[PDB]
Amino acid sequence: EYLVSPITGEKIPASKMQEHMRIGLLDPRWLEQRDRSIREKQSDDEVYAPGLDIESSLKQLAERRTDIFGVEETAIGKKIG
Amino acid sequence: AEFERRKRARQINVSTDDSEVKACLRALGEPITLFGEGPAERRERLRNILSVVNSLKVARLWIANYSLPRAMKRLEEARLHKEIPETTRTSQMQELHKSLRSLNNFCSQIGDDRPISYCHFSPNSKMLATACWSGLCKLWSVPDCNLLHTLRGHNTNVGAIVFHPKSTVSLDPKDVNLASCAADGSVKLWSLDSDEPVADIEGHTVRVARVMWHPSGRFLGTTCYDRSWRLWDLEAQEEILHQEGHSMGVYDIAFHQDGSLAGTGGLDAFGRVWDLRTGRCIMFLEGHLKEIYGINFSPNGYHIATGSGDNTCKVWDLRQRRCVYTIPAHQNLVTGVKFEPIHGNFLLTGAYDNTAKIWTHPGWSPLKTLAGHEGKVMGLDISSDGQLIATCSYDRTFKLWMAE
Amino acid sequence: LPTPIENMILRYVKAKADWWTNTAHYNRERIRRGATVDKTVCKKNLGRLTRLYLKAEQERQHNYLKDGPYITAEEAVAVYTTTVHWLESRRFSPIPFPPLSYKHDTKLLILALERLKEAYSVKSRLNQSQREELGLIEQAYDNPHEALSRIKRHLLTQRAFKEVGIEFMDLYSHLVPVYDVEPLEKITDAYLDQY
Amino acid sequence: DVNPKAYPLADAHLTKKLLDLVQQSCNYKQLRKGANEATKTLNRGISEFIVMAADAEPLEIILHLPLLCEDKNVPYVFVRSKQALGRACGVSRPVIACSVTIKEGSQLKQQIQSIQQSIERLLV
Amino acid sequence: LRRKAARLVAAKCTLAARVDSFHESTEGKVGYELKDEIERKFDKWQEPPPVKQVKPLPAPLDGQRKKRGGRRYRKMKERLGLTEIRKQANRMSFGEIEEDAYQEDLGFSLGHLGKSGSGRVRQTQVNEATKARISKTLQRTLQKQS
Amino acid sequence: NHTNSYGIIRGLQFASFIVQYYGLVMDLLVLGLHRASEMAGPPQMPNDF
Amino acid sequence: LGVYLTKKEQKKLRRQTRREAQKELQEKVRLGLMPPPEPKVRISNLMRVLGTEAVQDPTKVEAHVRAQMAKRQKAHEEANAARKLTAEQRKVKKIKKLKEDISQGVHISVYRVRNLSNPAKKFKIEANAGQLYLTGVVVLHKDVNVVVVEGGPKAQKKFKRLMLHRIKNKCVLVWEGTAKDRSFGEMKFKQCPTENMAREHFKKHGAEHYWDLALSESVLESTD
RNA sequence: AGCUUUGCGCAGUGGCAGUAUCGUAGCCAAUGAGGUCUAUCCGAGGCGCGAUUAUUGCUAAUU
RNA sequence: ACGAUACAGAGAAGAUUAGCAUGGCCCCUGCGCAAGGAUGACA
RNA sequence: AAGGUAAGUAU
RNA sequence: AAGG
Repeated sequence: EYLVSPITGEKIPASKMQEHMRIGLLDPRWLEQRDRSIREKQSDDEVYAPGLDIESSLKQLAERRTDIFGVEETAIGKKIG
Repeated sequence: AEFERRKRARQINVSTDDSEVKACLRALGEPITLFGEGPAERRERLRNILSVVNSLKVARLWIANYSLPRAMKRLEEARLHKEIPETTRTSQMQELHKSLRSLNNFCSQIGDDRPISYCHFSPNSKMLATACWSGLCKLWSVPDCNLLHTLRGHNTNVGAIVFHPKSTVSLDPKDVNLASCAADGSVKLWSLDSDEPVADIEGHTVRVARVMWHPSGRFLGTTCYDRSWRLWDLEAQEEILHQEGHSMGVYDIAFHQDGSLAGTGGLDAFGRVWDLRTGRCIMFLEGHLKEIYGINFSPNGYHIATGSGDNTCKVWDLRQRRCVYTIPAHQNLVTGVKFEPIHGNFLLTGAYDNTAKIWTHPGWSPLKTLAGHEGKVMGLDISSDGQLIATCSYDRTFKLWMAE
Repeated sequence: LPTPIENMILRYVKAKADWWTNTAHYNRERIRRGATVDKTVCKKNLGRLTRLYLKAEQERQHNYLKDGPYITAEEAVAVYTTTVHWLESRRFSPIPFPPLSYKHDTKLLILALERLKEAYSVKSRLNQSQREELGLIEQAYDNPHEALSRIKRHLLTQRAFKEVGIEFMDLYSHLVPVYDVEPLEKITDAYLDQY
Repeated sequence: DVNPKAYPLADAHLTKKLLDLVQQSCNYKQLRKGANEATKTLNRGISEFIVMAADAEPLEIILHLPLLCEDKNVPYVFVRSKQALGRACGVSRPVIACSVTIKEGSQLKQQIQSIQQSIERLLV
Repeated sequence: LRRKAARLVAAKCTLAARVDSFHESTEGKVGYELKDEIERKFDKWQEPPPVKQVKPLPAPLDGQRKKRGGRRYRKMKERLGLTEIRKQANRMSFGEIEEDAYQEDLGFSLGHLGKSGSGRVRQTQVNEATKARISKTLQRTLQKQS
Repeated sequence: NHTNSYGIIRGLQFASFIVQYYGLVMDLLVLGLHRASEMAGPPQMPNDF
Repeated sequence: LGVYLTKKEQKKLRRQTRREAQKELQEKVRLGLMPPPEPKVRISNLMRVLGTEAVQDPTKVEAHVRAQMAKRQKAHEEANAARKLTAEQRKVKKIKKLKEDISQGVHISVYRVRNLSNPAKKFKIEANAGQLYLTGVVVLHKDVNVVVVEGGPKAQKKFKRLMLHRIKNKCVLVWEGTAKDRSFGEMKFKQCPTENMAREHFKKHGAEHYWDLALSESVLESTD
């Protein structure tokens, strides 16, 4: 069950007509675009703080904000209670 | 420079299959997959790299003992007919010719809501069996077209249904009367009183085209698309000879009225006349192009006619072991070819030209074209009385013809 | 989303929604009372009020669909009978469908197109949507008969229409709805109104 | 092999001729793709012939087309591949049934008649 | 999503009916496969949207950029370029206190258009290059509506 | 997004006509069919405002 | 067993081939192997390209522009003509497309014409059969005119259409079919005053049955 | 022997529009994409994502 | 530890500019490729 | 009392 | 370059 390739002239089994045609007409522009995209997303510095840093910052905020957190309520900026 | 190498790389054909690409890369020794290398990058790397670089004996004896006396009796009958004055033979000849030219469409009955593939006359010429593609076989009264005993039939399209030669005459209605072939290869036996099959002959894993009894009524001949034809013995309830002589599928089988010979016409474009007494191909038909769809041994005992896709009906003479006349019958694929059952009075031909024609058996000249129908004439049969003609068609109707 | 985290987020959204609604209403009361406010706070308040009013309108439309028409048959019969008797007393002749060979057909189309263009008389820059709408107006003016044929086809067969955008003119006393209709339907509506 | 339910199966030469005619009909705006469009053409009696594939799984999803063809007196044939039939129709997706419509004055009339004659003498 | 659901379910029901009329797959294997396919398609339609990257603002740039000319550039220059009708409307006479011509918007004026001191005896003609035109896709939609 | 089932889109071009007609129905309900006919006058010679 | 291509597939192929050619030309130019392309100049483009040069030397610039245009036209004509089917090569393609392979089988059609006296009709049949490689025989009788035509299915269809519509007593197709091998040569138009020698001549080729059918059908028509 | 139809290339001349052209080892699709009108009727790509001076190159200036 | 002095000082704006070819769309013309249609011609 | 600092380089 |  070999069908002649309309794009290369070779013979492929009929189980691989559609995939051979889709791959055969794949623009190298797709390859260069994918390479560019890979370069961009693997080189940009992270903007927001990591998760552990976020947790530590929230812990410091809770320590220094007793009007929201904790049991006892000290002033807005104080940490003793 | 390297620009010309890049130009060469474009012209190189590389398989689009990932497994084939990996196999080719491993054959050259290069790593199959680099880090972060997908199938497209693998194909690109391959492109760059390529750019760089004992029952049979008993049955035969019984057939011979049944056939030799019949062949002899036919021989003395022919001798007596020769002794008959030539004026009487000529006179009955033009009487038959005038009777045939007066044929008209006697009746037209819808066999089923699907095309009718076969029609067969009962031995008493009072019942007609029609094989339909809907998987239903029906029995019709001959003098008046009305259904009298339907059959549950097969599941696929029914190829051919043939009455037992002794049916409706000698053997009881409850016994086997009919054999029908389907498009899945199944063969089922029938009785005139039971709609359900009496028995189900098996072994044909591939579609069987035609099924016809031996004239003795003891052996049933089946032709399969396995490049084979099989003979089924009713008494033994077991197939006898699965002969394999055709290069392609075997379509039609015709038996000798004497019972000594059997003729198989298949899609090989060639016919073979097997010997039922010895199981050897006595005579090999040759001359037809394309598949042969019809064959019938003449009651004379020495004439064979075959119909094929050549739009021709070749008549074969057994005495000379060669073709004698080629009848260019009809302008479409010829299917049904049949002589007068009693003697060689005439030849009836049917084709996909939605028409049927009648030819003098000796002279092979047209007498009356059974014009009519609106679909391809799949099959035809002539009653034992000889004045009844039935032609089923793709038109979902079968028609009767009698002289008026 | 696990059920405890989902419930936590639901409680957060409930509390934030309460605060959001109260802040929007308090800010709007300040706006109405004449409290000195900035443009950013007014824009945020207008957005919040649009969200709240549209949620209320969604609830109202859902209630109307669920509770059916609020006018009973008897009230509808009385109103319709009063209107019919008034129209018969005045011997009013119903306004027919605009004829294909209507004499004043082009004058009404010209008036409708001029009314549609009045929104750009003093404009200096054109939005893409404004550019497209004004191009439609120019095309309709260039070929009045094709535009009239399309208008008649819409009036005869068109029963489904595209969505309309809504905005609110932030008059400090109360919000005024502003509806944005598709330019293709706007020409038909304007001609129908004029006729 | 192929499903025996598709008894009017064309050979290689007729398969090539049928695919060529289907492509020409597509170029002439005289072809309908899909079993539903084939059924619509059969019901309206504007179908010259129906070409359907033998790889449809299950094949019973297009076995109603032969019945409609018999009812409407329209030739029908089975091709061995649903991927080549789709390609002939001009669509990358597989097509299991295509209908060649009737267009008066079409230059394909002679080829359509020849293909009809070839098909109608091949079913049995 | 109920229209697409109805279409897909109708197609699969037609397939099942065609199978059923021949009394095949009496167990329901074809029916179960079709129902599984329908459920998979429904789930795909209900699938949550994927994570989509936020596009940052482009960094301001001061380097020189070379832009091609030609027919396209000529047409864009003709369209966006200043027109005599607009060149004259940008000029306002000094000490010639005009009269208000638009109630709905004050300060609006035609400038030197059709006013003394413009220096032009004849009125400037309308530039046809600034004529309003509709989009190509919009033109396609209008053609389809016909 | 919501669909409008109750009430009118007052931003339509012809919404002015709908409002005036519906208000005329209101005036019929309020004035009645007799006082309104007296105010409007006979249809042959309608009264002024 | 060829595979056809969708219109989108064709567009993709053409686009990527043209893009590859353009990239190759740009690489050749940048690498120095090819000179950079000069701007295309027409009569309407003359001033826009060289207004400074057209002012000083109007006729010289006009001659240069016309020389460039004539060079482009000459290149187009040379490309077209270079790739042109020789006059004999045109016949070879035509002489081959009409030669069907009769190795598998030969299609035979038999026709019976009431009258075939016109020499122009005789020449038409002879020439049409000769061009279409339709070997056969024409036998002339008082009423029977057996026209056996053998060849390829396309030629058979064309020739059937010929006597059915192009050529006008009436023309009747006796029998159309196939045979394993050919049995007649080029058109001869044999004259057969009597039936016996016509049948004998048809028997010489082994195709007397065509004569039998034609004679029987003519007799039946006469009786009808 | 001419004539002529369809599709595919290759060029030449000319016209039009730059709110659009592409990319799809992403997904779905004649086993039906998508349906405001004509719905027991229509029949083909759609969506998501990416590229961009709303296709991309050279050339000439200033630099 | 500023400030005084001497110098610069437009202390707030990718202000860019043309030509051609590609690309899209729509014809027309020529040539090639693969198929086909209709018709004319005596001894 | 402010919302009124040119940003510099040298000595 | 000079100042506390």
